[PDB]
Amino acid sequence: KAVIKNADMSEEMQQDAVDCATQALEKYNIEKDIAAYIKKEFDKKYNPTWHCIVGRNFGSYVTHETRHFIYFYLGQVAILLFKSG
Amino acid sequence: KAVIKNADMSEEMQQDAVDCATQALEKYNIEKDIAAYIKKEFDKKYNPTWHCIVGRNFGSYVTHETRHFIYFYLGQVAILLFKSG
Amino acid sequence: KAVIKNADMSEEMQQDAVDCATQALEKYNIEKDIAAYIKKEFDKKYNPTWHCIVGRNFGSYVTHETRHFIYFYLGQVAILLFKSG
Amino acid sequence: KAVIKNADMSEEMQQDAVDCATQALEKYNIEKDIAAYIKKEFDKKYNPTWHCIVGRNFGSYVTHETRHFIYFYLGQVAILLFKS
Amino acid sequence: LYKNAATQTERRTATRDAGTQVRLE
Amino acid sequence: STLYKNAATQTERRTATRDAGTQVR
Repeated sequence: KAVIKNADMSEEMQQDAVDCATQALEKYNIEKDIAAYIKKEFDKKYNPTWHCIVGRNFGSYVTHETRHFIYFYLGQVAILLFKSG
Repeated sequence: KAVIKNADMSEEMQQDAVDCATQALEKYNIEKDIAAYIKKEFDKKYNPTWHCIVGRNFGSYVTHETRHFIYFYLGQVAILLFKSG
Repeated sequence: KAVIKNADMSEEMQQDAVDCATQALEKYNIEKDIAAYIKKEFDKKYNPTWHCIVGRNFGSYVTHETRHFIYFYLGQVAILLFKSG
Repeated sequence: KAVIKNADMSEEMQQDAVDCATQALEKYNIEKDIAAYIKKEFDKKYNPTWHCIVGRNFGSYVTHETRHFIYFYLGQVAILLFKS
Repeated sequence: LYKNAATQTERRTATRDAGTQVRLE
Repeated sequence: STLYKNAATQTERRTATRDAGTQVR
């Protein structure tokens, strides 16, 4: 149920991001908390520092480390996850 | 016509973000392009690296260097601007 | 994922330098410790004396013996390795 | 605003590093250019060959002639200067 | 006569985590 | 006998980083 729109990251990391996001959606209802769950876990499993935006209407312009960017649709919400710093 | 929702940045830098945002809204209409204008201008005046999210429906969880975060409403859009990396 | 930004070094020594860095990258985490491993390995295999700088934000002006200079990125970290007498 | 992290060099040689480094920052803003400005002068005041690293986040392992090593902080920027 | 030397940066940039929620739609 | 050159390096944050923009459609 996940549509990956753009990515510069490993497929193993890609699937992990989607899996981690699904878990966040199961437990939380507020986009801010969903984003927090993903960012925190991605700071643990993979090195800091990560940033996450979850929503239905937003535009973003970010700078990310190479091999550490993903933008995908999960459920009705778009999820942006990347590492900078 | 800006309402500062949350900020950790200089009262002088706060005004620049709002001033830069006013110009970004004047020149661009798509949220992605507004964000690009802001991040670039803040990359020049202040050193990299900046990130900007522009939208009306989104949740975010980010990590920022202290004294380099601002979240405010400008017009019909909420703007998130912060520096990490 | 190694990008040679500047080099005055044999391709085999260049390939040796990146290989030595990758292993140093595997085992150690402090830039001083990464650098120490590199300088030692290059002091034995090729004659002393070498110097190694590891970091993400630094500028250098050095004097090196010809054919004994390399400045390259592995991931997000810059490695400066050169021989001066 | 000079704090020396570790040093193996004479006290005047300790002091001279600070004066040239402080002045170079007044003239330059890019770390590479700061290093070039200082390193050239330290080739003159004491004879070659010297090397200079200017930055805020870096680790180094170098080999230096004895009595010729200094690593110190100036403001937010670290300066490593030694002779080889 | 040569001695070895090691240097590391101790500069520390302060970091803060921040979450925001926008529901204008 | 032995030939020595001067050399200079500077770190650019870009080399390892890429800019990305996204728009919900």
